[PDB]
Amino acid sequence: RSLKKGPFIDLHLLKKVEKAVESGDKKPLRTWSRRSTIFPNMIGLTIAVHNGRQHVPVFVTDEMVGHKLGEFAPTRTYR
Amino acid sequence: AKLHDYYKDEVVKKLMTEFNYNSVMQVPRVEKITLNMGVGEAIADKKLLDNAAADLAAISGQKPLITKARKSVAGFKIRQGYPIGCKVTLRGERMWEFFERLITIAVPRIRDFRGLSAKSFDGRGNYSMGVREQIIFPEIDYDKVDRVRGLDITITTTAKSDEEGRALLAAFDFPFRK
Amino acid sequence: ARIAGINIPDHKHAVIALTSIYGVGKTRSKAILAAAGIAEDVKISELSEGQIDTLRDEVAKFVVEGDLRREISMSIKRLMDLGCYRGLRHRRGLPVRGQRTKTNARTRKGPRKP
RNA sequence: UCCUCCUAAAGAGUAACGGAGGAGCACGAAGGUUGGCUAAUCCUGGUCGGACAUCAGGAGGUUAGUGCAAUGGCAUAAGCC
RNA sequence: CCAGGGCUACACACGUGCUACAAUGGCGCAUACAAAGAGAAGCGACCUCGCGAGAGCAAGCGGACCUCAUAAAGUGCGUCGUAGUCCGGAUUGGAGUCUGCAACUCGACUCCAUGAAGUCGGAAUCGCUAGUAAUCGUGGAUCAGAAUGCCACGGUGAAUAC
Repeated sequence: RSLKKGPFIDLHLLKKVEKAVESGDKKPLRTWSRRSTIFPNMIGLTIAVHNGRQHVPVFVTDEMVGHKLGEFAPTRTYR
Repeated sequence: AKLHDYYKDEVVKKLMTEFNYNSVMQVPRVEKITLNMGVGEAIADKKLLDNAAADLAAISGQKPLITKARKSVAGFKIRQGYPIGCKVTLRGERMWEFFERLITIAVPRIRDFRGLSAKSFDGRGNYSMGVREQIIFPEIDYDKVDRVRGLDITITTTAKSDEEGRALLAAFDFPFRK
Repeated sequence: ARIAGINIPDHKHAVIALTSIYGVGKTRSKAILAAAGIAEDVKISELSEGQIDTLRDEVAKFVVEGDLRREISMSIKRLMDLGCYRGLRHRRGLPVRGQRTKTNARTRKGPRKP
């Protein structure tokens, strides 16, 4: 849905990803950015996405190839 | 020709020559296969007899059985039994002809089987086939009736086929050549 | 005659017949007829068997009906395996593209229930 | 008034404002004969068949059925065609 | 002062509009005009590729010169022949452009596929007396990008007021 000439990765997200794959397995850390593009090369992170008053963990799996990090965090609360 | 296939192949050369097994009366034999229809409480339909008598009288000139109830027990107000189905159990040469025409419609053209057709699982020896898709019709009008070959066709099978099943013959869906 | 369907597309035009087949619309039907060499103004009724065979090959060289339908089905199932916003709106029966649900969500909602 | 069981004591009979139920018909086939056949129920695969509609297989053996109450019957069937 | 989210929710109710329910019409080809406008942190013809939204140092213009800008209903055909349909496009799934650091919440589009309801709508109710109502296009404001709303301009152009 975005441009096919360039994906959008935050620099702070990229340095968190590089430090996390330097460390290896790691407990989830709270990330505030929902504007992100993931890749099959970096599938495996346990990074958590913030949506307002509650923070939810996200465990990415093999089938997501281009989705946002904010899609798995529900911003709205319904009954 | 499938009767000649059963008489000819898988039996007479190698197991007769090298390592003897006991009886061609002991090897499984295809008995009379059957087909049934399942219509509702309406009596006014003639379409059931039309399709079953068409599949019978494309070669023959006879009519199916109009079955009311084997059980003769009804949960409705009339316990006696309304005529609510058709039966054609296939017979000898015509049985082998119907089995061969079912194979030569379903098998050599990949049309019907999309995914894994086996979903309801239990063990004891039943193969009923309901296509729900009109596979063949003898008249020039291919599909004008309300029924879409929703009828069940019963084959009785000890579904194991162990020796040459798990050796070479599984089932699945890659048409190959020599 | 008929290729893989419930009702006869004949006594009509070839583009109308290849829209009545599932999974091919008007523009891809015109592409199928252009790659098969069959004119559009002729009728699919009273068509020769070889031209129907070339039309069958043209339909078969692209994605057929049923296979594209189950492809849509596992795409929606993969979205539900994600559990993302699109999968949640698919489960709730709410619109996915992002239009309003205060009024005028009645296509996704179906008939109005009090 | 009539029928069935128990009371009723292993022949018949046997009372009470004793304990339970039915009958005042039906059928020209639901009679006769000949020929044929065998249920209830349970477990499985398939078209709205869903727990129970119709097939096919297995278990079971009369747990069914008898035009209608109950009792005694009934496969050599008196049960079904 | 920030980073996210919400102002865009959704078992419902009402108001204003847009699209249609079709033959007065739908799809492919050809065809002659409009008026009013805006354009430099812009308008941007044209070269090239693509059955596409559209990708470069491309000229012209700060405006009777250049661009937006092919006007469309209509007129000639070929076809569809009164069907939930070559009517309508909602919704959904794939492959993308443009904008802006970044379109999941939460922009517009076109490339491909499906094609809900809809058969001219109850009680009730609204506008209009002539270039009017209807109907068909076009421009501007805010605007990084995003109008079916608003302002504004022209084409065809009624019926009836005893």
